[PDB]
Amino acid sequence: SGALDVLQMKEEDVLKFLAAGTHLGGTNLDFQMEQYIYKRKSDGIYIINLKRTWEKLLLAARAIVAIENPADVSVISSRNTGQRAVLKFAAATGATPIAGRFTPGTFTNQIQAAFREPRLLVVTDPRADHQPLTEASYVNLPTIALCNTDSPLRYVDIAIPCNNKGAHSVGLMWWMLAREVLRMRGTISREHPWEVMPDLYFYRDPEEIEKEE
Amino acid sequence: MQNDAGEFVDLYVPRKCSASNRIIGAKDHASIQMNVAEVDKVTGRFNGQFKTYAICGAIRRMGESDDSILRLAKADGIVSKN
Amino acid sequence: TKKRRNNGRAKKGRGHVQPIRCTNCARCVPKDKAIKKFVIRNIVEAAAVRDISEASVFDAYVLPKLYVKLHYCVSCVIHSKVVRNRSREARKDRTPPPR
Amino acid sequence: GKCRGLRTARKLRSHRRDQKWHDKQYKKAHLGTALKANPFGGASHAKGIVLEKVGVEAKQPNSAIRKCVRV
Amino acid sequence: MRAKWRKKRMRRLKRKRRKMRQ
Amino acid sequence: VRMNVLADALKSINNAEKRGKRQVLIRPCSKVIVRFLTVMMKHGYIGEFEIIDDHRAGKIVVNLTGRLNKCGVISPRFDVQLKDLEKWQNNLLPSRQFGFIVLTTSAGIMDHEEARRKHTGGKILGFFF
Amino acid sequence: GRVRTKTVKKAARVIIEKYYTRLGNDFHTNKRVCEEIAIIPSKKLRNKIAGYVTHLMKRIQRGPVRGISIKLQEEERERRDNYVPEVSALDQEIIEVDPDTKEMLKLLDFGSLSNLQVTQPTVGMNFKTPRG
Amino acid sequence: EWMPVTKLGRLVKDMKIKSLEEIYLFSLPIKESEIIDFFLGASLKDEVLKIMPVQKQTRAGQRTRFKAFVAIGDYNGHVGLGVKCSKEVATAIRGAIILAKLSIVPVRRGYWGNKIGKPHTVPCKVTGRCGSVLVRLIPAPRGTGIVSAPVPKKLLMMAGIDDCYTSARGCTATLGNFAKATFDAISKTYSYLTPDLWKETVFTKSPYQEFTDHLVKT
Amino acid sequence: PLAKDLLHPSPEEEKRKHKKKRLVQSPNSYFMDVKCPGCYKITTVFSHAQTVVLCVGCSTVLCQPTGGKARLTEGCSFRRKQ
RNA sequence: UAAAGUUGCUGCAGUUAAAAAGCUCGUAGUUGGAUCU
RNA sequence: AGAUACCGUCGUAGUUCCGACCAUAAACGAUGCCGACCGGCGAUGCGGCGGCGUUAUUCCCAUGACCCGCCGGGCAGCUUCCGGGAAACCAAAGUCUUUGGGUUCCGGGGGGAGUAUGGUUGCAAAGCUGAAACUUAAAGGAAUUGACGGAAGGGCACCACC
Repeated sequence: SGALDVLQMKEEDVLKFLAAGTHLGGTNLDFQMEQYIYKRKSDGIYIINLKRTWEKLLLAARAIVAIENPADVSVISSRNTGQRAVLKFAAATGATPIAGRFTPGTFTNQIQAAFREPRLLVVTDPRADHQPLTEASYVNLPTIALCNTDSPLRYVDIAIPCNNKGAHSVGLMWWMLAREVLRMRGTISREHPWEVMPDLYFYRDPEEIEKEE
Repeated sequence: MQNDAGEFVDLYVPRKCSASNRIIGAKDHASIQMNVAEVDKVTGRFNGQFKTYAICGAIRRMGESDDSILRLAKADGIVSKN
Repeated sequence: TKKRRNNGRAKKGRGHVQPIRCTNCARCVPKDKAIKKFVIRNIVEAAAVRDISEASVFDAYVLPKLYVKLHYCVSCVIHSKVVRNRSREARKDRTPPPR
Repeated sequence: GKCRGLRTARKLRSHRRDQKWHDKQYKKAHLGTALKANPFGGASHAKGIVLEKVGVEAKQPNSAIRKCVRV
Repeated sequence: MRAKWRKKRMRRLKRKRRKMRQ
Repeated sequence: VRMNVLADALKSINNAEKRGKRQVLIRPCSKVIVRFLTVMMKHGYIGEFEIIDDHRAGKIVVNLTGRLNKCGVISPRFDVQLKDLEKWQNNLLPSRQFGFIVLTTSAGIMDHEEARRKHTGGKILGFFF
Repeated sequence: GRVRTKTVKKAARVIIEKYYTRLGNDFHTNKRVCEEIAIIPSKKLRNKIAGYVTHLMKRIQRGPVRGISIKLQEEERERRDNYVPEVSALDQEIIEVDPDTKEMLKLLDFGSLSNLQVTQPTVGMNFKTPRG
Repeated sequence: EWMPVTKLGRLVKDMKIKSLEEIYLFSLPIKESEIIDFFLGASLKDEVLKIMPVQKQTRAGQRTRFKAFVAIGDYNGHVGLGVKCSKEVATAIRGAIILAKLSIVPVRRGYWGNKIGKPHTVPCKVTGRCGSVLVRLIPAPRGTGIVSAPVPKKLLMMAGIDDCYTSARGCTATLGNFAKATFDAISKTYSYLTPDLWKETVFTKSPYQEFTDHLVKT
Repeated sequence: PLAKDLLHPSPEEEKRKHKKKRLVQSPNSYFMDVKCPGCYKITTVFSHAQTVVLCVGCSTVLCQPTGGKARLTEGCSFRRKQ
């Protein structure tokens, strides 16, 4: 936030985070994720410090904004939980999405069909998205990740401490990232809530898709 | 860098990791140079300025690039104190 | 070259382990290096369950079981196919097969 | 490891002197058995009397008669 | 030849020499 | 048991600097360690350090600035004359452009250039570059 | 064995990737359009590619096909993903929050929020699965 | 004609990257040998260090491939080493030349003593290692020449080192490991942090950031 | 991780360490003033006492030695000093 | 003699290539924590 | 085929104990001891410290059995581009040409050969110490691809079977 009242945390943001359960980590704690937790609960669940989450989200948004060609940022999601969120983020901010399987050699094999050379990489989970993470170490590609308590931080340059297992949490995290990137760029404004709401970024089961119509 | 006559004789001056102050080699393809955008004090928008941080491949490999970039941003006013 | 980190036995932190005789050949093998199976068997085979149950003098006798611990040397355990050779990477897996 | 003390010169020198005897060439040169066993007795050349002409078979991979002389 | 059997052979040779060399 | 506390301190500084750490803890502290550290710091190789005073034998927290390639000890402390200094420099230092050999001389603990300036010899403590 | 080889499958994949709108609904239309815009040497091969075109298009009505990168499929996916209710799932009146996360909020200058509700902590610390 | 496949290649072809040192400064991978052909293609000299036949036994006889070790480099601070294995010797040599061009690294040169004139030797003692072969390079006085074995001498001369002392340990008979170890020792010259490289580094816009819109319109 | 630093508090990371391994070593024990309800005077007892101490005016077992911290009898009110 | 860092003080090795005593104790030898302007 | 062996039936010394001897093992972690430093994680054994809650002492506290942690030694394990190594692999077999913390034993191509001889110890068997002449261009280590296996697991053809 930079100790800026314009960039500080709002009550609506905290309420959304609590409703989505973003503060809820796992029973395991990666030693490089210690500074981002608050305390362990009596049932073993680690609580993620939401102020630190906001700080890291704003730092990631600043890193994304400082790339003039938006298509030079790649947003990855191998898991089905974050594919919809990544597609919506790419549509909103102009980034390039890789939803689904990330074929190896996409960053390293210049002969390949889907070969692309991003300037920044954002992944939904270091564990699930370990392949783009490892490939980023071959082409000088910095990485932004949504990291749970037990996520490994290797090849992750900006880790956003959050629950990345729940569909609500992942969707909301991507939604906040898109909102903050747009706000920092110049599009939209902080004087009014954003028109999009996080439920559009969420992943929904096909049974729920059928039921809700 | 220099000789007795005073001119600079190196081919180039390689960068140093902003966290470890070690030379980043010519073939350190895991090293990154990340620019973090500066934000205008009153409106919170990108003002065209940024602060650069070069992190070597070793630091990224040991998982310490995240904490090092956090430390640099905190010492640079980007990340709020406390 | 060393094939296994534990040398194919569980002897860590002691010098000597008492031997036992293989049930198949009467070979002396250390108790930690011996390959141990604990069989629980119905004393009446599946085909003979009906006949004995019908011929019982009681109602719902629930037939007794048989608890036999077998200790095998490596050669007899390999020939009997209790254990088998594995790939260099699958060797390290100590997880028992599903049952 | 090896000793590194300012007063270990006797230890180092003595250990080197004992360990030099496990050098095959050093032992051959300094034991005196090889010089005794050498028919030339330390000479580069020697004069002799030819006793007979002997034909020596070349070793197995090759095949020839090496024409030698007993002297 | 197995090393221990060669060792046994050498032991037997030494014993025979000790017997013969009175 | 531990001899040569300076060897332990130098190995600790070396191991910490190779891991890219910002500070290193050294225990026990000693006058020779403090003088060697001061020589290292006057040439810009370590940075500031704090002497924690416990009533038995102090500790030192040394701030590391990653300009150090190798700090090492030379055991035993061979007596070094001004003639042998060039041979020791050739053996130990990576270049004639940089790197220092630290000696303890009757004029104090100093690098090899300062020992040549005062025209003195002494005993080699170690080296850093 | 009626497995269709990579020639048939890949040619049909390229055709549906390329001339997705040009296709028909009946197999006999499919073979005619395939023979119009493809150098297929023989009748049997063009029949086989046409048949797999029909089967692939049948697979299209229910979802995407892995090897196909048509723009219309992306448009369909992005329209299907453009669903939003009138009420956000995160818009709820009562949020159950444990005391520890309440203390986290309070140290975060958010202890004055009245949207949360006290959920009592667990009776015990029995969360590990039994060992062995 | 050269049709660049990478962003770096496109930036180089359009005269946006003024030197090869701008690529080395940001440590960008060079995936196109035409970049090196552009920047140094008039002064590079390639030498086939060796052709080595390697045999893989099969159901009937040994399948033989030939591995070309090729050293390349202009004699003014750039050198590369490339190894390529192929069925035919000619294509192995072609691929090895390509790979040596791709692996060209800068060479830092220094002074043994007084700093009059251009640098002539290695800035300091540097050791390189490859598969039990250790090659140590030591600064030497001006006019000494390369005091080394022929294999490291070739690479050191190609790198613009005029005088240097050499030590070698291990199975240097294996020419590939010897060459790779001396190449590693040469490439470690610019990775060594000497006190003249203590000045704080002034960060510059990377080529991808500086000429972004050029690539966007493409 | 940035030892002896006030910016990141570590009372909790220092009293967690081994007593000898702390920055400055300090005992984990204490002396305690004990009142016995039947008695009328202070008794200063070591926390890790190895002696079965009795009241200075009576014959009541104040505490018993254990493997570590001594076990006090019921009703005796004990308060640490300093 | 150098090459031989294949006698290694500089400067070698000792899991599997040659090699750490079966294991402890122990005199000589060697080596020894902080601290005094 | 032969068996002098494997397999079977017997069976002496021995295997057991007491008192003297012997001092050797793939006596192995094929890895000397002491000290410092350099990742992560979950367990486990002992001791201590702290703490919701559950049980037994059929009553207060305490004390046991659990549960959640912390600290110290210990046997280990998993993981890791710490680093090393010829590699196998090793958080030591790391902190090594950027080579020096202290110290003991010990190796120097393969055989001859742990042999001869001398000394010494032992009742003996043998143990410790321990060559040379001579012979030889390799012997050896790790890993790779094949071939083969009286190794295991699969698949296929009515030139296989049912």
